[PDB]
Amino acid sequence: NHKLIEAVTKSQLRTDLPSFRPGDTLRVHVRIIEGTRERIQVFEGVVIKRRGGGVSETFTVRKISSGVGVERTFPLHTPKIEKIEVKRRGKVRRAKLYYLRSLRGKAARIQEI
Amino acid sequence: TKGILGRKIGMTQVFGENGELIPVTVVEAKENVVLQKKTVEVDGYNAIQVGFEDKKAYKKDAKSNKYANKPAEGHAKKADAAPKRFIREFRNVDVDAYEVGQEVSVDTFVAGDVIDVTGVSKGKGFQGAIKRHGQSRGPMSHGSHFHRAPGSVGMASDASRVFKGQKMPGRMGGNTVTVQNLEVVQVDTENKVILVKGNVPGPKKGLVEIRTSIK
Amino acid sequence: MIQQETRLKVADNSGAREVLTIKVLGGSGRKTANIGDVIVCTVKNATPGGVVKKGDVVKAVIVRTKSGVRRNDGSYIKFDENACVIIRDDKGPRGTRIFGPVARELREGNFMKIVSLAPEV
Amino acid sequence: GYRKLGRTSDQRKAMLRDLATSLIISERIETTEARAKEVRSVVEKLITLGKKGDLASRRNAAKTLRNVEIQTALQKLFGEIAERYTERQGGYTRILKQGPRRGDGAESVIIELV
Amino acid sequence: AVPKRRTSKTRKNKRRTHFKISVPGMTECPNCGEYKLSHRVCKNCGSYNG
RNA sequence: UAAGGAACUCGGCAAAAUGACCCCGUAACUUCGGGAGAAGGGGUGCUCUUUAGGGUCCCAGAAGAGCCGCAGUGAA
RNA sequence: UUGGCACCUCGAUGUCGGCUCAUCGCAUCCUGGGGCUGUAGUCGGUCCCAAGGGUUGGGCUGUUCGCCCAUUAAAGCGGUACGCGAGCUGGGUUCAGAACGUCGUGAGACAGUUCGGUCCCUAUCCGUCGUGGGCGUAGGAAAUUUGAGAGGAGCUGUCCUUAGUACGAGAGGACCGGGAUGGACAUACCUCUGGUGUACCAGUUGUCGUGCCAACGGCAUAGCUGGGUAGCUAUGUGUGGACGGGAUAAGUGCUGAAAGCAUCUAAGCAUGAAGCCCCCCUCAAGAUGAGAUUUCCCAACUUCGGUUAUAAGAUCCCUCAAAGAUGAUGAGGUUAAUAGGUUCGAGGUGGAAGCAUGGUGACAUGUGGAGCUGACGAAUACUAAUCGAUCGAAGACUUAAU
Repeated sequence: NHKLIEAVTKSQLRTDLPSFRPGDTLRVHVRIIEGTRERIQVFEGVVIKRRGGGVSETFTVRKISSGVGVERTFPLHTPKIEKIEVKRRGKVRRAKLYYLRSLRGKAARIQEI
Repeated sequence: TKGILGRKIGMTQVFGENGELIPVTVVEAKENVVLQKKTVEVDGYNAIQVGFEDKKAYKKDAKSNKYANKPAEGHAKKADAAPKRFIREFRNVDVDAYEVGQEVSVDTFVAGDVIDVTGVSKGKGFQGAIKRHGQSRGPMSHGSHFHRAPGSVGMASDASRVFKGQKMPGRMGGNTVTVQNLEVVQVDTENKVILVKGNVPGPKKGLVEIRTSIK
Repeated sequence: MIQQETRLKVADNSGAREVLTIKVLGGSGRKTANIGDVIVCTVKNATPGGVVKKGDVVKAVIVRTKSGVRRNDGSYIKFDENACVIIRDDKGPRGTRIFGPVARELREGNFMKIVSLAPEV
Repeated sequence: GYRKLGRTSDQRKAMLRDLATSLIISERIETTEARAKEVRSVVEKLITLGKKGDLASRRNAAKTLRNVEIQTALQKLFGEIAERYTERQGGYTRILKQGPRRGDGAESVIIELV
Repeated sequence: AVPKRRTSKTRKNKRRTHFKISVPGMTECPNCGEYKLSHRVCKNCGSYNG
């Protein structure tokens, strides 16, 4: 906080987003402009990290597509995420779940609250 | 438009109106006044002195620069102003400001998006040729005793000397650098700030000079 | 790529199974390629029942990458492995199948036949 | 770090625990200027623990003092040293310059509990 | 490397121009009467009184 | 130490990688001894239950149920 | 280049090639400007101007050379003790050992080959890269500036359109323009993606200690491991080489005679390059030719004719960081927020001690996203920047003008 950087970026903060913490399964509805046509692509995955800040806060989601792990990083207050949903909440000791980048099957499944 | 003086506050980011991400530098500009108006008859060039931040009044025993001395205190009072730190001269304007103080406000940069920013510091100590000039290190496969050393400084005998402009170690950084074609993102009254698109030279709490692009 | 010795894993139904990068095409001094970039490669592994046999120079496009690509919005995509696709003397592949998720934006009017056969884009 | 003192991280932390214990035991010690500017920030944070007075504060303060007898150095804290500054906020020490010393020319100061 | 040539006592005396020390920067203590170093305590019988 | 990986260079020099114990398993060749610790894989913490050993309190085991973390010859 | 001489050096001038780091020539490889063509167009040939920038990564070899693979707008040729060992390596060769082919009766030699093998130095003076102090610039000071001169930068591709048009039977396929996005290079920065983060958080192995259980501390590379704040950073994020003016080279000309015609030239008038001088960025009045503008201070004692201290101002000394070898330069010194602490936040970690409950037990659950927290934002004088001392002007003489 500087209080002069805030009040300059305070208008661009989005209050729509729900509260979530590293370890839970999340569904992000991203707007796509492929060519011309607006679509809503749904990315569903586990929240592996969440690095902090004000208007500059982010988070990354990890999903496995066709046997290949895909990690997608987003800014928290980007105007291209229509909505976010918390499909499940998982139990997890760490704040950055970077072990799951090397666990593949049923050793990479996170328990539930 | 007219140049302004400001302080670097920090970097941040906003979101452009179609969804873009824009790196931003926040530059506060407040207390800017026109202290002198140099003209061709009195001095050869035409320019305007502006005065940035506000210093405190004169004190009989002052052991720091916080308080104005008698010469400075007398130079501001001719414009009907308050002592000012960072006095600077802007050329390539059109002299329709007043040699008696008038506020130079951020609201004059609503018109004029592309600017250039002159900053006056970078700041690093004595540095080697790999850091200072981007040279290349020696190998470690063979038993090389050469790693971060400068290298050959000339030819043998026929030259019998080193040429002016050889690259060697010395104090690095701290110069004056201008970044050209930067773009104003948004101005802000009630905080007197300008959001410049990119990054300006200098450390935080440094002085920056914004003016309209010469290209 | 990153020193022209990179072993990439072909994501194609074309015989070749891994390739070694011989050259990053484009520019005189260019030293690294990313998603959407054309490379020259040589086949080090090939299935025993394929059409592109091991040991021959070919061309390819990068489809996945571990380092991934930033986007204008500030979002990023990173995959788990490097992967390429063997292309013809124009764009468009040499096998009839693509495997795994192709990069989201290999579409420019150029590689629409690769982003058409990919399981996910 | 905050400032190194010619000691490695381990020898420095030990020297600071030693100096802070000696200061709270005797209440005025003669040392070098550069170490008096470092014990300044380590003893004042112990009297804050002594002014809180919890049981978690005794145990979070026990891991920066040494086990010397007088009472123990942890019982003198939480007792007299913490009872006299119960309304004072900050500034629990004061350093006084004495001058250079023979053999090193190192500015020797006295530091005490205000 | 080794000096190629002997050094005059002109060159030596010039180069020792800035090799000196300065006066200790001292005041007079207004209790001891004697001299002291400013911002230090009175080394004579006395105190600081700052 | 990102991404790659010997591209460096005379030359993978130097460093990193393997390394303990208990189990499976193990090639061409051979002077029939060997090669061979070939190669290639699996296990390893603590708690509680039952349970033939051995020495004369000490030493060695089977199996089952469970707890935890990123990690179990958790360091050398 | 292979040589020829034998002029300097034998009280000693280290030999390749590469690495690192350059500088210069033009007999120009690319890009720019043109004349001729056996130049239809897209490509070419060959000559003339031109040195501003640029001029790749690997396989084989000690390789310089060379051949090959994949590119590139292009992969120029030369000089500088075949640049460069007080910068580095040392593979080769010119040490000693030992083996092969050949020559010698022999000790041993090469028309050759093969395995191996101690490369020194605390830089005086000139030179170069940074930084200060003395004096000067006819009173003493604070800031802001002009710019004589100096340095930097200077590269190029590919697509779309004009247009499938001009040209050509067709095949093919433009100049002159107009847009868009790259490669290499430079510079600034740390919001983003990453790196580090030895006085941040936690988990966990052996052993010793705080008398014991619980809780903590030392040592084992920071014992190790999973993350990580500020600062420093690239692979990350921004920008740049744009637009234009003057005089020209090769070339192209207009009027024009000497020479009634002709002729770009003798007089006169044009046009014409990535090159030359400006324009773009940085330095710069020790520029002894020492510049300019605004502001501030300016009486007492003498006959010294000069002196004095003090004024404006700046240092000593002390608290520091945006700065930094040190100093210097910046933020401050009680009429105060400069640092440390203390209160409150941001970010970091991940849910503490104690107690209660559920289990035989390892453990789990609750209070409480809790509690700890180096560098980051705000405020508060509580502690420390006390008292005080030093330096620093009275403005020379001529001449014109008023």
